[PDB]
Amino acid sequence: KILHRLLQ
Amino acid sequence: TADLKSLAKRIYEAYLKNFNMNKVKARVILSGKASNNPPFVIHDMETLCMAEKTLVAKIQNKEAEVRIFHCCQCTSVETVTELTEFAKAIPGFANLDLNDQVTLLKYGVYEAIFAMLSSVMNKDGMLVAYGNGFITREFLKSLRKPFCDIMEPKFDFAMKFNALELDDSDISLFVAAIICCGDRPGLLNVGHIEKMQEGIVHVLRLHLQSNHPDDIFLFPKLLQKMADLRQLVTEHAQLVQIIKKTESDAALHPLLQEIYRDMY
Ligand SMILES: C[n+]1cc2c3c(ccc2c2ccc4cc5c(cc4c21)OCO5)OCO3
Repeated sequence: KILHRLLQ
Repeated sequence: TADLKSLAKRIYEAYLKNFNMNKVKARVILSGKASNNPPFVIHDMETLCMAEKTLVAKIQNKEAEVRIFHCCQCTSVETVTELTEFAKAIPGFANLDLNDQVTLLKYGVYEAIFAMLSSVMNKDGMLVAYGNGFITREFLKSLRKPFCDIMEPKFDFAMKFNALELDDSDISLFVAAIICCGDRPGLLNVGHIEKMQEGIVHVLRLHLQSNHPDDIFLFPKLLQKMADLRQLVTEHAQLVQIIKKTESDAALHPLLQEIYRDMY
């Protein structure tokens, strides 16, 4: 989820 | 186009745009022509304390090792962020599923970090704090275990990796190949990532022929370094576990927690 977020 | 000319160029430019450190800059700081005053040598606790005093000035009840360990983590979180932007600039990567993107980075980033670490390491030690510090190889070996065992494998790897005498263009394509790997566990759209990797490796082969005409066996040497990295990571993941379990004031950063979960 923090990794989802960086790919924003 | 699909043209490998524009693939190499776009990857080299995404590499220069997105990484604070690289080999050219590293070589310039280590010759002493980057600043009026060269990097601060950290070789004992005396100098480590001067260095922390001036470059951070907030953690003096927490043990030296625990603070150095905090710093390793801060640097990974930064480089993971640079790598995600770098990834996003690789032709084709933007067009992948979000879940495939997460996977490729989850397994990609530590291989990439150790590959790029090599650029800031010589036989004597490594640049830290955005090029402002030089922590000695020996000072790191002379920490209490298990912390003195982190970097030593990375120096071993980097010493041989650096002997290949690659430049930043060669390294840009090499990081791109690490990230776009079709056999990561969990990958959904394997066939499209395999085709993407086939292209990068291909332009990498072509790039090495023209850029390194002397070393005819350089391409197979680099493919082997990618296997070697995959195994440097597993051993490091294992060593970071020992530390999570057997060390109180060393709670891993939450981003690195996700990355290490279910890993190997
Ligand atoms: C732990 N760190 C992280 C850093 C960092 C930076 C830039 C500089 C630093 C830094 C500079 C001096 C330090 C000195 C220290 C230390 C840690 C640091 C330190 O622990 C003990 O003495 O960008 C991302 O993360």
